[PDB]
Amino acid sequence: AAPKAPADGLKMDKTKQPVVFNHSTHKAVKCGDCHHPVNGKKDYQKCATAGCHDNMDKKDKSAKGYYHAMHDKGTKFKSCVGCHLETAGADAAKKKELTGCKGSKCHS
Ligand code: HEC
Ligand code: HEC
Ligand code: HEC
Ligand code: HEC
Repeated sequence: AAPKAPADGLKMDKTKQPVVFNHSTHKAVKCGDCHHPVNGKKDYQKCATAGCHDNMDKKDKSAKGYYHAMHDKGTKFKSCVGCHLETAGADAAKKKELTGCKGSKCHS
């Protein structure tokens, strides 16, 4: 069938700063804006699959840079932090919760 959203509490732990991803709080976002087209087909593999966002150099800005794909603005698909910046706006509490580098819902 079509793929279904997994349960909440999925740990992204390619790095030393792992982050929990909950589908239940992202239902306002289409599946394909994250599980984005690759060669025109939505791809539901893990983001850091080899040949995907598998460069663990957090300084890399190419599409393969994992850090880059999770944190930067101006990306072809919204990143976690990019979309959250737009969502938080001028609301300082939401900026901390959604975009803070520490003491946020991504990074404790
Ligand atoms: C403020 C601008 C932030 C700073 C600085 C960093 N983060 Fe994040 N972050 C997010 C994800 C999805 C990951 C990957 C989790 C995993 O698979 O382990 C990370 C990872 C990091 C790391 C580790 C990089 C390395 O390779 O060691 C650093 C240094 C880091 N981040 C700093 C997600 C999020 C997120 C959710 C929306 C927010 C608000 C932030 N990150 C914020 C920052
Ligand atoms: C971005 C905000 C997303 C939206 C919208 C949806 N998903 Fe998602 N999903 C996302 C992440 C960051 C993760 C973890 C990937 C990681 O690399 O571990 C996932 C994972 C899943 C999975 C499991 C994939 C795997 O481990 O094999 C699937 C099947 C899944 N997601 C499905 C899916 C559906 C069908 C969506 C729409 C209803 C959907 N996702 C939305 C990020 C995001
Ligand atoms: C491999 C099959 C992939 C998987 C699984 C995911 N991504 Fe991806 N991503 C991939 C390619 C080949 C590219 C470039 C496509 C092209 O048109 O240039 C991207 C692009 C991104 C971007 C934009 C990066 C930029 O503009 O520099 C982001 C933000 C991104 N991808 C995020 C993302 C996430 C969150 C994923 C897991 C849910 C994910 N991608 C999977 C290849 C692959
Ligand atoms: C927009 C296109 C989004 C993308 C890409 C990602 N997120 Fe998100 N997120 C978004 C919304 C609209 C909301 C709700 C905001 C509110 O005020 O609560 C969120 C929420 C979060 C949260 C907090 C809720 C929770 O699940 O505990 C976290 C921790 C979260 N989002 C993480 C996250 C990650 C790790 C992403 C990239 C893989 C990601 N978000 C993408 C919208 C959007």
